[PDB]
Amino acid sequence: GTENLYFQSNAMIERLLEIKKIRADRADKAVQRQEYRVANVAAELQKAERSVADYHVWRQEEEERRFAKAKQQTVLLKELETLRQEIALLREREAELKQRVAEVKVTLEQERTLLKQKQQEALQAHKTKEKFVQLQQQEIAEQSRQQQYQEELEQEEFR
Repeated sequence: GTENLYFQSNAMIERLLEIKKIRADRADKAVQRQEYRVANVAAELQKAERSVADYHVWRQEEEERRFAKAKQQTVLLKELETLRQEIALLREREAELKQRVAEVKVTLEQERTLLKQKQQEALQAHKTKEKFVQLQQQEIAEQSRQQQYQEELEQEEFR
């Protein structure tokens, strides 16, 4: 009947601790999911690089074929310019492909940066959980120390 405040103290603490454990798990899971996002973007990067590498080879060839046709045929002006536009389009497509790689690389350093923040939060969530684990052990130590002292006095009610 008070100190029955230790029954409350300990329940408030257990519940707080449970909340902090829950926040720590959530923090860990946020990391795991973030590791997935990183791996996923890296895979996309890998594909994007493969695409430019491949395209680049055709683009060079396709461009040389068109310069050759234009040189080795005294072709008329608008065909000469249709060939120059084809080249432009071929090059724009490569530019788009190189742009995608750049964009994905930025995305990847951004995901890695977020992973880093998530890890920082997970670490803090864990430091906080442990802190509440200690508070709990202390609260139980006090309650325990209290309960013993009473008992040592109760012995003076018998022998």
